[PDB]
Amino acid sequence: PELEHNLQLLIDLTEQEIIQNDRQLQYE
Amino acid sequence: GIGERYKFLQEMRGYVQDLLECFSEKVPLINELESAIHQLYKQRASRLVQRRQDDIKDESSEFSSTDITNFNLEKDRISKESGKVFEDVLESFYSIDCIKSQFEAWRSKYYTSYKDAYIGLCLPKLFNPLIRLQLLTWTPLEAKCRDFENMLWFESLLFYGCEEREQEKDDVDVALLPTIVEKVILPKLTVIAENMWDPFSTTQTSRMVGITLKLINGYPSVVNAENKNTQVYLKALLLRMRRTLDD
Repeated sequence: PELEHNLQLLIDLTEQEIIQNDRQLQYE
Repeated sequence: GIGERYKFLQEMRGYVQDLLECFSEKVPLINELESAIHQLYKQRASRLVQRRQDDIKDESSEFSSTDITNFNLEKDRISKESGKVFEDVLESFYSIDCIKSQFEAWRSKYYTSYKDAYIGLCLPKLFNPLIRLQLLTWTPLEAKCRDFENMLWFESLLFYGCEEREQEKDDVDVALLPTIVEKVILPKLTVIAENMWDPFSTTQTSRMVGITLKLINGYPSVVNAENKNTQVYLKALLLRMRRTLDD
């Protein structure tokens, strides 16, 4: 049961983190 | 590497989606299968403690197998049934070496991301159905049971995280071995000792002292006398004898 929300969260986190990495790249 | 990971994670979600849809039926069955062998052992324990005490009373006053074979056939049935409730699941969801290879490659690509996000802590939860399934009927004291070294979970992980670098207290792989052995194996060993061990067998008693020390000697950092779970395990062993006198 826990695996459903937890693994899918990483997918949504990666899409967000790509925007965050780009923001961090742009800032640096 | 996140872009390749994103592709991999989306593939993983579908892969796990079939597993969890299957698991919606099988997770209740894990509790049922575990109860089934424990009740069967309880049937074995209730019958054998009652009859053998009468036999031992006669034998002790002097100095002062049929059920076991029947039990083994049904124990093997439940053992095979447990492996057949998970035979309709792909090998990649239960081969521990396949699972380990994915997470080692994950760390090898994203060491910082694996350590900081504690991704290694997902392994005991994924192995939680698997370790419970493998240790379901296991009791290393019996004449036909495998040793703990002859299982996937122990051999694959025995040197996992035992790197040549100084062991940091927060290194996720260095902390993996204490977490699985203390929090998963020892409560399971407590349940095994309390519900499955038959203390009257002298041969099992000889194996008991040996196997307990073997775990302590193989993991002195984890399975030491100060460890609360090891203490709980040692305390349970004595309490099982007490209950064996009560029944």
